[PDB]
Amino acid sequence: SGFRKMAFPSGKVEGCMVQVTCGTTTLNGLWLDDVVYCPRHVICTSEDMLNPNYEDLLIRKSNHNFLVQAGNVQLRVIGHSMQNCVLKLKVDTANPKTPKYKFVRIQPGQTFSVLACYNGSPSGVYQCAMRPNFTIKGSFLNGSCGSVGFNIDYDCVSFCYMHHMELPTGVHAGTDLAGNFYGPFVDRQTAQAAGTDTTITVNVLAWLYAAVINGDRWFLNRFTTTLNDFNLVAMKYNYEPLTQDHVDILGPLSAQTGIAVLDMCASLKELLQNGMNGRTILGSALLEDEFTPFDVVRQCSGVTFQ
Amino acid sequence: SGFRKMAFPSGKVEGCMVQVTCGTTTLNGLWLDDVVYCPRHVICTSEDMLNPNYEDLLIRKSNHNFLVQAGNVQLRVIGHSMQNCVLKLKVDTANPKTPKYKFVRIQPGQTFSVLACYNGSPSGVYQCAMRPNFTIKGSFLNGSCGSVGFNIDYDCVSFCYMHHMELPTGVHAGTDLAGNFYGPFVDRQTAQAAGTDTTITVNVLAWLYAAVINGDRWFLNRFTTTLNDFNLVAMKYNYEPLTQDHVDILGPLSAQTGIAVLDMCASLKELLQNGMNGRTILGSALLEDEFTPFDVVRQCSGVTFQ
Ligand SMILES: *[C@H](O)[C@H](C[C@@H]1CCNC1=O)NC(=O)[C@H](CC1CC1)NC(=O)[C@@H](NC(=O)OCc1ccccc1)C(C)C
Ligand SMILES: *[C@H](O)[C@H](C[C@@H]1CCNC1=O)NC(=O)[C@H](CC1CC1)NC(=O)[C@@H](NC(=O)OCc1ccccc1)C(C)C
Repeated sequence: SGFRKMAFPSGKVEGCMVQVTCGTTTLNGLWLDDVVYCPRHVICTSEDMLNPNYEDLLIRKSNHNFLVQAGNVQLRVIGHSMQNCVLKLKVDTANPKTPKYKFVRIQPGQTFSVLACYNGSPSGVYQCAMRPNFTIKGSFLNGSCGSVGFNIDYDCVSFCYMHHMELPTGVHAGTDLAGNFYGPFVDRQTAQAAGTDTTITVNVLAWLYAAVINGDRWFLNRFTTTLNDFNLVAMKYNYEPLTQDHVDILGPLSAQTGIAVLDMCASLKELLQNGMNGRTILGSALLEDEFTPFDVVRQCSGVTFQ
Repeated sequence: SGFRKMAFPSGKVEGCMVQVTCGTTTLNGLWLDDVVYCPRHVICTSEDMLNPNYEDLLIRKSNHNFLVQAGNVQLRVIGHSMQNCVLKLKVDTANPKTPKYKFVRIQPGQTFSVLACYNGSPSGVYQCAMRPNFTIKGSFLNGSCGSVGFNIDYDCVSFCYMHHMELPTGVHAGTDLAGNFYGPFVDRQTAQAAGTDTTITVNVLAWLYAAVINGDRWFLNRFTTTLNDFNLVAMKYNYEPLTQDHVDILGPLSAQTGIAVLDMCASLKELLQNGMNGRTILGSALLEDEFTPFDVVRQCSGVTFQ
């Protein structure tokens, strides 16, 4: 028992991190087969930054303008190309540590692990969610761009995130591995705002089930509700709407605890309306929303990875 | 910016995890050089559990009674011995993935990453602290014993924890890698209690500095205090005493933020005495106590590992 913000083991991803340096700029790259993926703004100088044209900046570049370093080994860049906001540096050496992977694009509400890196070296790993406003609440300093987010499926690393930028509420924006930003953000040093966030309701309910599974029951209740009356409460408290597929996805947790989804909704309603009365759930005095239903089942059933 | 419970990258630890099976019992082992370290209660059967004598149980055993599996490769056990609550299984193959490592015994308040494993396969990674009562608030299921806790320091893995058991408040007890438990606990299926826990004051203060560094300032105040008057407040609220060594350890954070340690204590005072008034700090509605001062500097300065 117990419930922790648990990341995926990071070893298959650590073997893919390299350092990419162009001019006066260093960041991280992801080296899969004979391609290094990294944020295209590596080609940017500090004055290019306010409104760059990357197409013009890239055609100005030669393969030798890119220092790609895999620890204390320099990879020779033998080609390059830009796909949306990511650079793809073809190198003459395929990564012998390449795991089974794919590139996936995740949905808001979905979670992933981030392997925060600087100079191609892993600094730490932590669990994130794609917020409904397509930001993530990460921990990223200068140098961290090109660090990636990922999930694992038995042996397969699903890369879903590459870090690009920090917005002024201290939240973070990035792309999938095809270079397309999550949300309306662009890789420009121009004023941009995240927009109002909402709480991921299906994740809160999943975390309440996690709580019951670990014997934390003080919040439940006799009552039930309908999907419609619950969702009218979600409106008031800036919770995202609960769908039937959300209900359907909570079924397994519902079946293991014997608490109907709509009963858990009734408990969430009373928590929303009255607060927690100085109590905690799973060690938090806030309703936690970056655990998906799968996160809860994985952690409470001990799914492993090879 | 931002602040997350960050674990160390788990790659070098994943390369040492194996499965150990003796009789009807499977748990995890740690394979370093030609030795596999695991909980000695692997030699236990469902009736030995209650009051076991491990030195009779081990002399009963032969090398062939131990199935050590490193993925889909069985290691031959060529010798065995018991060091306190750990078995050392001598095998004929040295782990080629052995990192630079060292066995450390940590102090309460210190943090570490846990790589939770089942059947020798990693399930996830998360950050824990050694509580003042020598338990850890982990996330562990049956099968998880032998999973290890660690820190990384440049290239060197400092192993500090191996998991052994769960106590009935849902908290966990284990040993260092020399087999000595943290705390008064014994590897027997008999009634044991964790004892009253306290809050790690120095870590709360360090986390408050993390908050300031990340622009979260609402809790600060005009006031200061003395180490003695503060400690009378810590007394009431079940906070550990704050030492001058603790103040000295917080100096760098004090230096970077410009907030004297005793000024932060005055803020912590007043948070203790009034609560947070419906506000959050670094995304929590509780005062968080498993970030050490080093954790804060590492995460807020981007220290990496090779
Ligand atoms: C790459 O390592 C770095 C990561 C940042 C630095 C600190 N934490 C991070 O996550 N990324 C950048 O420096 C990017 C480069 C631009 C993406 C091309 N820039 C930023 O993250 C800046 N943010 C920014 O310009 O946001 C838009 C904005 C909003 C309001 C006012 C001005 C600009 C950072 C450095 C502020
Ligand atoms: C090893 O895989 C396993 C890990 C446990 C199982 C579930 N969560 C965990 O962390 N450890 C055990 O099964 C150990 C074996 C004994 C150490 C030899 N036993 C336990 O963890 C049990 N705990 C226990 O007996 O605590 C003492 C106690 C307290 C009160 C009443 C009776 C006993 C678990 C299974 C309850």
